[PDB]
Amino acid sequence: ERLSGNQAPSLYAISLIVVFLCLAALYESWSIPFSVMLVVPLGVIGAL
Amino acid sequence: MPNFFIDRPIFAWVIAIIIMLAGGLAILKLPVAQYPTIAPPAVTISASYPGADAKTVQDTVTQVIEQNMNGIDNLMYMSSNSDSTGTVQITLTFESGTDADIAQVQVQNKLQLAMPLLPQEVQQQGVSVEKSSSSFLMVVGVINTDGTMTQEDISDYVAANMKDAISRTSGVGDVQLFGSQYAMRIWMNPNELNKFQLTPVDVITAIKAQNAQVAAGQLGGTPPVKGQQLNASIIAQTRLTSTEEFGKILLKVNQDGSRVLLRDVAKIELGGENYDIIAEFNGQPASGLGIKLATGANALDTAAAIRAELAKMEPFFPSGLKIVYPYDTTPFVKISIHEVVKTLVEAIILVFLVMYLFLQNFRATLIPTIAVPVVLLGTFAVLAAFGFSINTLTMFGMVLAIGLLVDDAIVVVENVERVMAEEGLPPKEATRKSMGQIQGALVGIAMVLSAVFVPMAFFGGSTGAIYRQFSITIVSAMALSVLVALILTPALCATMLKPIAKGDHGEGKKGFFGWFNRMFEKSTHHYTDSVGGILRSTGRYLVLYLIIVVGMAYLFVRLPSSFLPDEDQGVFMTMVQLPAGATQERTQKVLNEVTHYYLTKEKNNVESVFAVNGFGFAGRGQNTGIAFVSLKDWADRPGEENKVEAITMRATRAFSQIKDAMVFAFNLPAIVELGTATGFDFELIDQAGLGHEKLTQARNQLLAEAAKHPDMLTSVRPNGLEDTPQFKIDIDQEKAQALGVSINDINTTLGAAWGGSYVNDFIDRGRVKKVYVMSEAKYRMLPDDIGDWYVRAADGQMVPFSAFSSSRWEYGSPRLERYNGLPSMEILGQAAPGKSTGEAMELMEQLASKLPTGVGYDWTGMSYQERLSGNQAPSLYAISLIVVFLCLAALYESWSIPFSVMLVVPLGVIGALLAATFRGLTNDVYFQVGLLTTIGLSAANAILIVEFAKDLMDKEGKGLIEATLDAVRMRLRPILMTSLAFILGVMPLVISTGAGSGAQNAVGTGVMGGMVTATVLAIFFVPVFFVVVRRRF
Amino acid sequence: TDADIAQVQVQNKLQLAMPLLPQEVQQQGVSVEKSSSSFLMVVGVINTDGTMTQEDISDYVAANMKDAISRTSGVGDVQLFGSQYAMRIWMNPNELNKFQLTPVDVITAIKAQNAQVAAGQLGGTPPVKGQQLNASIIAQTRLT
Amino acid sequence: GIKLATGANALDTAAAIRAELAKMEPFFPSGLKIVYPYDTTPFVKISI
Amino acid sequence: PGADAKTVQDTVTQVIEQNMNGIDNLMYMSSNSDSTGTVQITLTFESG
Amino acid sequence: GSDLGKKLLEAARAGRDDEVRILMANGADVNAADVVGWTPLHLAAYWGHLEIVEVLLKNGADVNAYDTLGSTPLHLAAHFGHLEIVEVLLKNGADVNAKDDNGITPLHLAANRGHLEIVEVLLKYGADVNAQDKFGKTAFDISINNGNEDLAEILQ
Ligand SMILES: CCCCCCCCCCCCO[C@@H]1O[C@H](CO)[C@@H](O[C@H]2O[C@H](CO)[C@@H](O)[C@H](O)[C@H]2O)[C@H](O)[C@H]1O
Ligand SMILES: CN(C)c1ccc(O)c2c1C[C@H]1C[C@H]3[C@H](N(C)C)C(O)=C(C(N)=O)C(=O)[C@@]3(O)C(O)=C1C2=O
Repeated sequence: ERLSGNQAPSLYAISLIVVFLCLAALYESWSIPFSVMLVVPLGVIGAL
Repeated sequence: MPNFFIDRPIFAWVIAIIIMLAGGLAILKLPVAQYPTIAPPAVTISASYPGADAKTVQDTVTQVIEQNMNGIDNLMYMSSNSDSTGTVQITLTFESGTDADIAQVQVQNKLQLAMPLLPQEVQQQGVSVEKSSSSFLMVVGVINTDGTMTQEDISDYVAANMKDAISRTSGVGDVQLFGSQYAMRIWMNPNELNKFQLTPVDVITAIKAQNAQVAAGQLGGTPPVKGQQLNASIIAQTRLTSTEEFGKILLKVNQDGSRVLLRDVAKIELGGENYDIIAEFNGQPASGLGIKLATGANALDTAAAIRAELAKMEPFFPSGLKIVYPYDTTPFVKISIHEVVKTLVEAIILVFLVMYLFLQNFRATLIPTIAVPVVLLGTFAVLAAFGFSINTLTMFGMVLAIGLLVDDAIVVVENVERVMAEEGLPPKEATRKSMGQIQGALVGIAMVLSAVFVPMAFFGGSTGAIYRQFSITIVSAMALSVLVALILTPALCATMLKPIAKGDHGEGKKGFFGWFNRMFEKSTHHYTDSVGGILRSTGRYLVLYLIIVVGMAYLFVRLPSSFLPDEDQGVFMTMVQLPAGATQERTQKVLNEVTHYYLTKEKNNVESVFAVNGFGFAGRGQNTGIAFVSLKDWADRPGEENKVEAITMRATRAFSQIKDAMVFAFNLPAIVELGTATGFDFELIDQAGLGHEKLTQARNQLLAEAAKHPDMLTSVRPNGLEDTPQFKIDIDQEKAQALGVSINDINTTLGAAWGGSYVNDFIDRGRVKKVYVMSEAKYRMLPDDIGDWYVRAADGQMVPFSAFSSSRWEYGSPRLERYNGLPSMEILGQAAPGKSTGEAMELMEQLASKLPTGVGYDWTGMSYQERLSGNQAPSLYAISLIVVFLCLAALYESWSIPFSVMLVVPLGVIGALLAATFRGLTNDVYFQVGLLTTIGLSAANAILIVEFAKDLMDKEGKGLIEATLDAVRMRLRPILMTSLAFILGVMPLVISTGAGSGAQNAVGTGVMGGMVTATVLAIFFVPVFFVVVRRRF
Repeated sequence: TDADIAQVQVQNKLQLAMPLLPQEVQQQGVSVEKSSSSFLMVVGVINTDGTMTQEDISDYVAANMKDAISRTSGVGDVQLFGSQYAMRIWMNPNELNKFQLTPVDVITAIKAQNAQVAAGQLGGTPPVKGQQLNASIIAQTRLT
Repeated sequence: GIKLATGANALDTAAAIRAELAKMEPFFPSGLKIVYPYDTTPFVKISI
Repeated sequence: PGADAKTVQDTVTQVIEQNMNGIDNLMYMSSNSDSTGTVQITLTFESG
Repeated sequence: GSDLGKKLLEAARAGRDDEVRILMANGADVNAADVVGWTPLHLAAYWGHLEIVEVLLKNGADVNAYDTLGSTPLHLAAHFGHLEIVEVLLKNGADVNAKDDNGITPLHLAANRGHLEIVEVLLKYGADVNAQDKFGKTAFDISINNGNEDLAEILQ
């Protein structure tokens, strides 16, 4: 349980970074990617 | 792919960022050690037989174990020593790549099943089965400075209050105590014993009865009678805990009712389990811990964690106790990491300067500065994924690869700049055109470097394990290098480079860069004029080439070979060997001299002398010892005179005087396995019923013959011990039976008194420890003492040992050796100067063929790993050669044009040899890997010349000479740029002194010699190769 | 199944039984092997000068050849077609009775008089000061 | 009589056995000779 | 057999435990020593 | 002890004849003894180096030197079956009946190892057939205990 909790922030951070990079690469842009990532709190707040 | 990413710089960045994150992560988690595992897995079996002579050990323990070492997988060979300290070690060595854990459990399990055949007292001591390792992370010394503790006191303190905490520390894999925990020592007095008609047998019996754990049971245990209210354990007799209690042990009640206690017939004290080693640290009593690094652990973190644990023990130390660090590899390893990081960084800085000097704009300058770190990071990620560590070999692997990495960066950027200046194309279009020109050659180069280095991963044994470290590191770097060159650098060129006006070669600029450009433009014309003249006269250059090839062979054959350079590691060793039979006190005198020398004559260099009396490498005993010297930090030892090699030389000369003793100092080998030297390792074997004496005669015969060939063999010597006087005592069975004296009483009385006997265990402050009985010293020193020991006959009369025994002097072996289960004698030697170990081995076999009937031989160790994995090198570089040719043929779509590239090989090798020869270095591992990278880079330079030339002929219809001159004109600048940056970058290594400079010199010298001649020669010879090869076909 | 691990697992349980076995069984050596049940090959040994009996050849093979073959990687089990030599004491009940002895006395005497004794050293550590002699004491050794 | 260890290669093991016997032959007592009454190995090599 | 908890801990449990160092991937170790003289030492390893 | 004495003990032990020759020319102490009382002659006797035995005797070696347990070079040569060395020693005045500390004689030792020729030589030179060691044993007692019939017959 302690381990699970301790690594979770790392998990989220690297996951978001990877998602962002994949978008940048796919859409040859930094802006399109930043535009969609801003959506993430919109979903996270509902989950919470 | 370059086209793809020129239009997709963000995708290219994303790939680059992913690579950097992976490498950054790898850098954080990569294990660090001085060296990776190199030696084949070995398992050692160790047993102790208190008071046993070598033949007893061998014939009641060693042979029995050896006969059960069957049905174990991947065994190469097995060897053993049995000696008169009562010790046996059997070493089993497994094929490289064997799982060491499996090897060790298979061995332990065959042993477990032989235990019931071993003597009781050997089963009592236990028989240890362990993985072998000769390398320590560090040695922690523990001393007492106020004269209040003996080495025994200290060893027990360490054992009770330090060892376990160190073993539990993060990263340590194993800890050896330099001494033992206390034992309860009962030192018997034969006069007292006889006074009360007692013997050691009565003492052993009484101890076993009055120092014991006795099982009782329970009150109200199940099944109970119903209605029982109480259930409680019964505690009965439990072990003794103190010397006082051992003293009060009851041996006898006299008729007058008075009592004989153990303290009436013996001195009782906490002492050591053994007294063969006397350890001193600058003359003070010492113990210590020998610490090894756990698998996959980080050396620097572990050393740090160890020091932190020690620090938190310090408050509880008794007075005078002090921690000391006579050996720690970590500071040396720190230096290597700082030096390699320094080398890579200033290489990048040099590339920066060279790029600006020639290209004269910061944007071009930035591209290599980004590409190269991306390549390095990715390489770390790949190494990590491969399971490699950051070590001396892998670190220098990346240094040896710097030229190759920089070249890909410079070549891509320089070609875009040329195309812009020569055609006026805008950056994007220029970059596309430029990659169109070098694309295939960049891949071809990656393939050729692969074909050069990969086969080197396939050498067998230990030297193979070393080569593999360089091979995989360099090939990985090359792989990343060409990926970044096809993906990131084109994207960066197309998006970061400013346009250049057609015809603008900067000659209109002012000041230095203005003067540099016109100077270099003129130099290029001069250069191409010479090439034009050279190509009018190629005949003489074929002659010159053959002269180089001949000279390369000449220099190659005379360069002495070695493995790895010695280093000033801040420590070295002094061997102290007294004549056979010399006592411990005599050996101590000589160690006292040795220590007094170092702390006097080398006052400004030496921190400490750790003197170990009683310890040797090829045989222990009272007559041998070692002095382990630790130096002050390199910073306080300025100059070659205060470095290890010089200190050692002075020491050995100084000690050559010492009276009746061989005393000499030596530096430590880089590894220690690998045997360095020229070195061969030969085993003479008894194949029939011959016996120790006939084997010795045959050995002497072999040694005398070897000595008659100083031309071929030098220092052919036994590795073991010579026979010595021993005291043979015969028990007369008849007289013993007539007197009613049992043989068992006789033999335990003798063995217990004169040899010591492990009785049972006691509990000393919560820790279980051994109880030993043995005679007090003054009653077991000389033959006349034998008669002072009495045995009780059945009728109660005390019978002196002299009544039923007789004695004589004879000779016997203090150390018996076996090899693959047969009696053996190891012989060491080396090839004489100029001779190959192969030649020396052939002679040894020849001489061996003329020895008496029944005498055989074998090769072991470093020599075993020559008789196989040395008959393997030529076929590997044949494969390399063929694969390189096949790649070039595919690159050039020609069976012949490849030769014009391959011909470059000697041009760099000659310079490497000249430089190594001149500086007095050797043909070692770093030299050899350097040859390969120097060859690789010159091949890459040639590949692009030939490529440009061939395409001019194919696509622009140009003539052979016309195409060659144009090709060589375009390639001059990138070739000089790479060589300049690299040669400058590897220069600090060449001049380096101090820690790690042995390795640094080996890397630098050859690379710098080779790159100079490769560059200077190929810019003239490659045009020649291409022209003569093209003409001929 | 990994035969290495199977063998390790079998032996781990065997060592729990080992101490419960008769002493004479433990001393013969109990063995754990991982091999095929059928013979790979048979290596025969003969004497073409007829100068060695069946018994002699068998001892030669057991004593000079079998151990190294048994250690060879891939050799799962080796059966000797014959027997190594032993010191054979062939008792005579009539003579034993004549001297009022039994096989128990014979066994005891053999253990007492065919013994290999650990006897320590002259000048052994820890020694008195000024000791000049150091030498192994050699007592009884195995008969031959 | 030699049995093959579980999973071990029959031809390699036979080769190692012959190599080892070769090391012993030169020290045989006079008249001692190795004979090869039964080998399952040759057929494997030959049939292949 | 017959040993109390402390005796078996000093003569057995601690003896085994101080030899349980430098084993790969060990996460933690727990033991108990009891009045029937029985010892159990459990070593738990990293998840892979 | 001396420097050259040590070298001589070693050379005699090793049977390096030529070194012994040189050492003899330089006055290396033929009477040097190691810590158990063995002289170069003891050593050469023990290890069967005949030519060195003869050289050593030409150079004034004490033919009847005894070690710290009373054993002479003849004890050694007789014990280890060196027939020619036994003969040379006897020719040069070796005490054919020397008793070590155990009361053991050269004859006892040669009998025990069943050296028949050596036993005959020792008898020829007056070896006392009836000499008893500390346990009352004779060469004859030893031969019948060993079950050596040829030997027993020689000793009558
Ligand atoms: C970056 C490293 C720079 C290092 C520069 C140091 C100097 C190196 C000199 C390289 C050798 C070039 O030497 C070159 O030789 C050829 C002959 O072979 C000369 O050529 C001349 O002689 C030949 C032969 O008689 C004639 O056929 C030719 O027509 C004539 O011009 C060139 O004029 C000269 O330039
Ligand atoms: C060889 N070595 C590094 C050292 C250095 C300094 C030392 O002070 C010592 C050693 C070896 C160790 C080995 C240990 C051993 N053991 C770990 C308890 C051991 O089995 C013996 C033995 N003779 O049986 C020792 O000599 C020994 O007790 C000993 O006294 C040592 C010792 O004192």
